[PDB]
Amino acid sequence: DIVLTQSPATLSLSPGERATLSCMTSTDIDDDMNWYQQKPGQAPRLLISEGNTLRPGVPARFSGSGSGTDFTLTISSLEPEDFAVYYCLQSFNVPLTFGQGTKVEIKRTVAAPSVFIFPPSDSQLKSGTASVVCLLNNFYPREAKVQWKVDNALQSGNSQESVTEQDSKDSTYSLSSTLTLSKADYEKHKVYACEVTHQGLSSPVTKSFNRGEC
Amino acid sequence: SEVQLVESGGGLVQPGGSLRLSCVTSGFTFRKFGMSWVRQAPGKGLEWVASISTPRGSTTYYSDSVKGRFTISRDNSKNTLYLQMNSLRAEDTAVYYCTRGYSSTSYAMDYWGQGTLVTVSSASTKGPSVFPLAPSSKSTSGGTAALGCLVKDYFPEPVTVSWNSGALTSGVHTFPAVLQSSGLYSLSSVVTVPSSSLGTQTYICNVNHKPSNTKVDKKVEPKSC
Amino acid sequence: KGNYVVTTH
Repeated sequence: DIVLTQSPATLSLSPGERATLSCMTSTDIDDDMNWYQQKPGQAPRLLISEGNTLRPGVPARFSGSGSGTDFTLTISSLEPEDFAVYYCLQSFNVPLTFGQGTKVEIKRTVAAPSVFIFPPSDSQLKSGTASVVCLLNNFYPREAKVQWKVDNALQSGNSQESVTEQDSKDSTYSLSSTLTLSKADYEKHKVYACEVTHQGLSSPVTKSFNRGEC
Repeated sequence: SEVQLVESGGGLVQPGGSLRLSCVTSGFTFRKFGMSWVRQAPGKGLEWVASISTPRGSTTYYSDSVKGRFTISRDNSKNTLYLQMNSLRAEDTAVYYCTRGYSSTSYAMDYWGQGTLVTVSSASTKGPSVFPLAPSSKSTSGGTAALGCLVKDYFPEPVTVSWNSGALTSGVHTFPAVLQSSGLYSLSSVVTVPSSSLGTQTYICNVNHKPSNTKVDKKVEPKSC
Repeated sequence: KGNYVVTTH
């Protein structure tokens, strides 16, 4: 099966700037490369078909180039509607295979998150489980590391993260991390902490609570 | 768009079970085009599933992931494409798109349907528990506080969350749901508000999980002490 | 040359 490798996975740019998206293939596929745009909640749209053929109705600022093993989609000057995910697809052989996508996102100045930690509620604990939540609010860029510590011990394998789409007004992200423990495990520890690393923070920020505190 | 592809037949199914998807097309001469199914798992990219030849559909292609389990077919007199899906597995959960091959010699897709969601799970319908994410007692004087609701252990998607019956929208972040190892979903919704408001303004998260008829309004307030 | 057929006959 032919592997399509799209890079960069995230392209961070401002309206008006030139976007260059790359797709490399694991073998020579002649000119059978196709490019799609997809917005959240919508079906993909074909932009360029085999032979770097611009589809009717697609704006002239989109163009494909390359053949063989190295393909490029260029957007000559980004419009606001162009921030979206883009996929490449080879149609040389079956199985038809896609790249993993490139997200073209809005670049803005660095914004550090505000960080908040929340203990499990008494009503949850009454139920047999404890979820501890850490919020990272309104940050940019996307890269953010959240490390849970319980009595200073680094946790692994017992948290899950979720992230919002870029905010329509301020172009930031927000993120939640949830640490899940049994009630019994939760109750045999004292200090719960969330440590956040983000390039907007000159050193990592920790928010914490002690079990039994107001 | 003059070309329309409308999928149907999706839904919930148990592992091991079967579904048959249909796609009814309009706006082109169906028998003249090759067709494919392509799927997109939650939060993931596109993945080709199967393709079928034109006109009769004698010639068919499958991904290794589905070969032997899924069958693509067509009925030209009804402008309809089918996908018979047998021996379904959790990892088959995805939006399934009907797609048209753009040329007489390529399955590369031009037009796509809106998609139909197929969810493969052994979980039973269950409403969420809603727990407060109470604002910190150390919320900054004259500054900004955060509070929220954790909406835990429900199935299937979706849940909706509003604040103060939709009156509070500024500063709200409702996160995508996460599928837990239990097979149930959880998500959190948070909002930032003035610290100075915590003693006097009411903050209520309005949670609705229609599949279970669960409607919960949870007042989120500073924890007593 | 690709390994599949779209239009049959």
